[PDB]
Amino acid sequence: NPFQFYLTRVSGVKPKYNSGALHIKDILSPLFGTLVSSAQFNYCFDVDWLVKQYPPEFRKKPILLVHGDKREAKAHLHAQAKPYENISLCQAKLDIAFGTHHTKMMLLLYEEGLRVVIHTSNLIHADWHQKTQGIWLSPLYPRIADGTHKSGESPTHFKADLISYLMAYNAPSLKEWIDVIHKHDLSETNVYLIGSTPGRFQGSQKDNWGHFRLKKLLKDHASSMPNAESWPVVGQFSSVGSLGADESKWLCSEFKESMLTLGKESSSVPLYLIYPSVENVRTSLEGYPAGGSLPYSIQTAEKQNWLHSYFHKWSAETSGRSNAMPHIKTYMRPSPDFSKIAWFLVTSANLSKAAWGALEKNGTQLMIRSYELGVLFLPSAFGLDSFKVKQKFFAGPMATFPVPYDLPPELYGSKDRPWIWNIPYVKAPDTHGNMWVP
Ligand SMILES: O=C(O)c1cnc2ccccc2c1O
Repeated sequence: NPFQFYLTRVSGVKPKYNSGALHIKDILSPLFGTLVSSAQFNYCFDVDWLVKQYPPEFRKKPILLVHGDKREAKAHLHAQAKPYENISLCQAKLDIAFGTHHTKMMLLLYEEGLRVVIHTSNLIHADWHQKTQGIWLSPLYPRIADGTHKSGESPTHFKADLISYLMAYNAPSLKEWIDVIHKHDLSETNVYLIGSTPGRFQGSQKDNWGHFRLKKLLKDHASSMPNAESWPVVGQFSSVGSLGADESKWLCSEFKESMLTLGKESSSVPLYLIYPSVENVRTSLEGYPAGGSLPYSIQTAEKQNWLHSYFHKWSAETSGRSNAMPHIKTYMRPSPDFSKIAWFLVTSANLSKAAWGALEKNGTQLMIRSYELGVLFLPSAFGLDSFKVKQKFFAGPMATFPVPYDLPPELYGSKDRPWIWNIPYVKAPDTHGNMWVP
């Protein structure tokens, strides 16, 4: 496959559903390269667990943890890492309230080159155990010979765009990694980088991040087809922010408008949102504790009951993962019969203004609170007009894209409710025999 899109291993499915999945131990294995140094961008860390995932012979190589924690949380993280002399930390600045550092990325510097991994999992045991998570693996990028002058750039501008993303941190430990990236040839990259960084962007910077970045890429590198208004938009996520009192405030005005862009020319497009129901969580491999990682609060939800009429159940028979709750986030544009897609995005970004940005100042400024990162698969980047949807995720056709959940998505039933993490569920017990009492 050209796509290099993987799911994480799930404990408890049959081996045919883990063949071609990756555990973190597989990613860090010496088979992938001889590690010299690594950077782990993430949100939540279990440092003891993390060091155990590196091969024994690599466990004292330098590791940089890039995080967003402040005050006592920051103290706790430093305390976790102090036993390990080879671990340094970088606190990403979060100068806008209610922002977080959500980006999940590994930079892996080898003897043989450089690899970039953009994924959706926290660096804790439970995120790699029984959840549906996504991984994009870069090629092995070779070093550019000392004295050679070449750009090392791809047709998707990935090298410049990744450096731009790192420059936004304004951090000395990441200037070191920027210089590493400058020294390597990333020209084989066939995905586009879509990042969010905190700030207020106007003018020439408006298109750099968030949903305006997506819109710009779709305008420039995708084509509109006849009956484009019939091609749905699908969003699939593990948390929802406060989106406003009705759909016109943000979801179906600026967000959907960005996601329905195709081509350069100037809505009733169906919008499917996939988010686990209470019954999805109850009957999951983890049971109700899976809801610990689906943090939709009742305070937020009761302000926007209009939203839930868009919600569809989690179902993933195609990858044997209907009972492995999603922490992956994906967005895509299928054809009306769900047999093709015009593009696919895997990202850390949930369905929130904090992650995707919200227009301010009379439409002239895009304000983003958080760090997020994902990669966009466009048919043009692969010499194609569209992607065929792979019928079984782990089956085997070569330019068919592996969509990890079932299509068409299934609407909530009248008795279903969206998983809301801070109210009790005591009517029916979960797969481990327990109720949920927050
Ligand atoms: O990975 C993330 O982006 C993230 C961020 N905040 C979270 C808050 C509660 C539970 C899970 C969370 C999570 O999984």
